[PDB]
Amino acid sequence: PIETVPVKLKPGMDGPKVKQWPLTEEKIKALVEICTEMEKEGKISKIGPENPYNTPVFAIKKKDSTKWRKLVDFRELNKRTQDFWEVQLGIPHPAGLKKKKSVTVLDVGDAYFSVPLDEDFRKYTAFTIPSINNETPGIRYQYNVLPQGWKGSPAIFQSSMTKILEPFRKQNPDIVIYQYMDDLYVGSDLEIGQHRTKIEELRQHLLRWGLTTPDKKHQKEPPFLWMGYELHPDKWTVQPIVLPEKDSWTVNDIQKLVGKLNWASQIYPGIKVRQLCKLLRGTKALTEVIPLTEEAELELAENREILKEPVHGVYYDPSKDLIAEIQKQGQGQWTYQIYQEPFKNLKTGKYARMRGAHTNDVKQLTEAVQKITTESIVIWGKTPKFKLPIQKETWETWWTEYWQATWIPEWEFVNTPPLVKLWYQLEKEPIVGAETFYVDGAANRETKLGKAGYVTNRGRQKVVTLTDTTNQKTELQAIYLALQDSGLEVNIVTDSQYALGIIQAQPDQSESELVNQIIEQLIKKEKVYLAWVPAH
Amino acid sequence: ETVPVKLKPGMDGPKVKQWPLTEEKIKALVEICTEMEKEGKISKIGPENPYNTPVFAIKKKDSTKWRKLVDFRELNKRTQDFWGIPHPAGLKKKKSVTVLDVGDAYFSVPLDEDFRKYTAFTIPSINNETPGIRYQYNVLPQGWKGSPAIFQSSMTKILEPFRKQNPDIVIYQYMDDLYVGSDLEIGQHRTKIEELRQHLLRWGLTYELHPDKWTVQPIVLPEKDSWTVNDIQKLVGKLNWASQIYPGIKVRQLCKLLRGTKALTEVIPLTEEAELELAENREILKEPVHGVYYDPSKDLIAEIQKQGQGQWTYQIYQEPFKNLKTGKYARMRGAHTNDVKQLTEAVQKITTESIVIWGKTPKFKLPIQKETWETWWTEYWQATWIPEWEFVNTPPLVKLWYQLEKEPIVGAETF
Ligand SMILES: CC1=C(C(=O)Nc2ccc(Cl)c(C(=O)OC(C)C)c2)SCCO1
Repeated sequence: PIETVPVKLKPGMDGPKVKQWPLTEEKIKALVEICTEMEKEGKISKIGPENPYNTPVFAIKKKDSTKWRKLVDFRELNKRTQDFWEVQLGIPHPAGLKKKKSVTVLDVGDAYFSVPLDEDFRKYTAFTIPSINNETPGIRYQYNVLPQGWKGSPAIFQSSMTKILEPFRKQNPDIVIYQYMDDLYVGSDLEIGQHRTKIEELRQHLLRWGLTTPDKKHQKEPPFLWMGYELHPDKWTVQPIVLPEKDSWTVNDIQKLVGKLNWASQIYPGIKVRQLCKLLRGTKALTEVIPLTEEAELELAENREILKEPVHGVYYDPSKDLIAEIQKQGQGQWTYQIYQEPFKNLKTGKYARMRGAHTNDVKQLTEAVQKITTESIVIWGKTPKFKLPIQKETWETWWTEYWQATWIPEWEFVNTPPLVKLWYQLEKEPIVGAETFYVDGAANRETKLGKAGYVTNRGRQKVVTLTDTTNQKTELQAIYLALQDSGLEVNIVTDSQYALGIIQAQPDQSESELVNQIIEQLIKKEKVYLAWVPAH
Repeated sequence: ETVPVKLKPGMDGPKVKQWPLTEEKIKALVEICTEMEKEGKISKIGPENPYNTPVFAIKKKDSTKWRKLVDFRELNKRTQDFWGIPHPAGLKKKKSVTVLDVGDAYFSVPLDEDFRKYTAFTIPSINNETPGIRYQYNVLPQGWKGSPAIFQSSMTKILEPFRKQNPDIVIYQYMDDLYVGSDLEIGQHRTKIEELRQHLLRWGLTYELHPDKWTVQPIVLPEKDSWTVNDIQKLVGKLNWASQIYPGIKVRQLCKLLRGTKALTEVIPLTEEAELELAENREILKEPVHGVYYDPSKDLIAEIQKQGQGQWTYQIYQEPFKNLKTGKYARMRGAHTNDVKQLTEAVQKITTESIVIWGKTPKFKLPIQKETWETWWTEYWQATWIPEWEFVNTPPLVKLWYQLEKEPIVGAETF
């Protein structure tokens, strides 16, 4: 006795009119059975000639009873049904959930078939039970409830539940109820009796709305499997992931493997797949067998060891601080872990080596910080205070002079090397004393032949011919050599627009090996003053 | 009654995702929403309504009271045209203007029933433990373009009485705002404004600008006792860029002084030929380029460059290099360690002026990353409206150039 939701077709399309797949007397007789039952449960209704629509029904036998079941292919109807608002695609994250005295899962199983269908739309869900090898008219029906597999069902079922629960929720604020699929997750801080009692009350409530609830056999018990996690109301634990030991590894095996590993990389500290990834180089087929190198076999062994460690975790307590600590795990990689109380982590994780075109550490730290911040706001609706491996002075000096706006929330320094710092700093003004290198590189973009060189105020000069180069490259190489052949302090002038970029950005990493080199040289100099001048 | 509003031919309603919000924020929005629902202004809605518009909470200055704000930017763009008021050019020539949020009156008017679905918005739950709290508007929504429009008749109506009582003052309505400009001195001004509010309060309603002070500022070239190889070098690059605006600018003579591979720090003696060339340039620069007029049928643009030390620069224009106005912005007391804040503050300040001058919002080119902006801009926003924006990479020269803008001798002496 629940209010139907108004459902419409697309844009003015038409209900599906796909023909009924031919089945056997056997498959038919089964569907005939199940459908008479459904007919009586009130879920479906026998119709007649007044309906041009149709969806193919199928007959499959599952494992649980090997008993003949049924399936209706709504694909077409779905592609013809109007759009609804996105169903919950953002699921809760264990680190964000709060600890409870108890938690119970109730199974509103075929509740899909409990909610009434918008009487109008019903004709579109019509299907047909075939006759023995296409004899006269097979049996015709239509759904009167939310069909398993139908597009609207999910969002609808969810809403329906939401109204029905509004009352109960309002009555007992101190009771939290999570909806997911056909599962209700109710937890509390009440005494188990009170709790179990309330569970019952809630159940009964459902019962009022025709919502049939569990049989002790199907009853799920804690902990709970929430994708990679085992959750006990007291705390969570990461499911023990297994790496199979074999003597034959296909590319698939290596990819899938690398995958699983990667996932663990977020939780378990120490994971590495470098040598594994290496095995993928030049692969010709998925079913291809690639023998593991010694190094491959090695890291695989080290990993098995780490993975046999029990990673246990803590839930969110709104009365305590949210803290986030980061580590620069090599260049371009960052590790973080959020805990309220030392060593008791809610969530941890690391962000991959973002191979970009050109940046620096501080920027990278920043981007990690933001990624984290965002996650936090979704998880706890609060940003964590930050503990960063960079001096506040480094921060101040970099940010206050960078061309692009950036910011790091309330943070604090924690000396946990390696610390991030500025690899160099181009001079503010030209250096008095130091030599000057008027550099220049020119290449024919079509013959890809070029030359690069310099002339200094001191007399030094040089040129280098290059084959299979580009003008950009030359200009840079000019600068490269300039740094190479210069002492600790260098004044270099150039008309390369890109160098102007380097003056403004002062990146300490780039997609270009060449640039990188220059950076290395830069970092090496005691002082460097870049000056740009218009070309020609 | 309700006037039949529609969507532009072939347009569908927005379906914009709700960005995650802060707890503080979600609490206030809920509070707010329940109230409005009770007041009948908004209703909870079903899943058969697939549209959506982002929402968020901002701070009503001087109060702890959080103000609800919706991002109608998409809806506005999808809403049919009503073929607003013509911009009173006189406004910009007023000694002091003040703004007022008159968006509150909209609730009073009902929204065409057939349009309400398109007003669909959502309240998110932390860790998405709860589904979103869906609602739709039953009345005139704030920040939507159609509102000030439908509300025009009534608006003008209630207004006249004051306008005639004080015809020396100009009133302009943009979205939920009202900007009042007069030539009265501060006190007599604000007293008269409050007199206006009282007037507005007997129905149900509720910044200190100074447009005439908005000086058009020039580019000042460096002057030195002696000039070095580098000094000149920088100078030449700047003017060479500068030539795209004033083609009369010339660096030939100077470029001859740059003949020779010498020490950057070495001093070069200026030839009279080069020296004249410089004065000729100073003369050109002394004034804004000719032939620049605002096109009402063209998108207004605003670019900004981070100058550092809390300083920034902007250029509103419609055609590259053809600037309608240029200016600078210094960070407001308190924003010392926050870039985003200073930025949002500026975007707002610029936008206000843009409205004040041409009666529309520019489209921003922001020297900031998308992710940085999106994650923290709302935290410091204060305007009822939200301008359009794009994120860019600042060309080093453009920055270098405008960094040359002239500043006061001492400043605006606030004795
Ligand atoms: C107990 C509780 C909530 C919670 O914050 N913690 C919490 C703690 C432990 C569990 Cl197992 C769950 C739970 O419902 O499992 C999810 C992961 C499927 C929730 S919100 C919904 C109601 O129940």
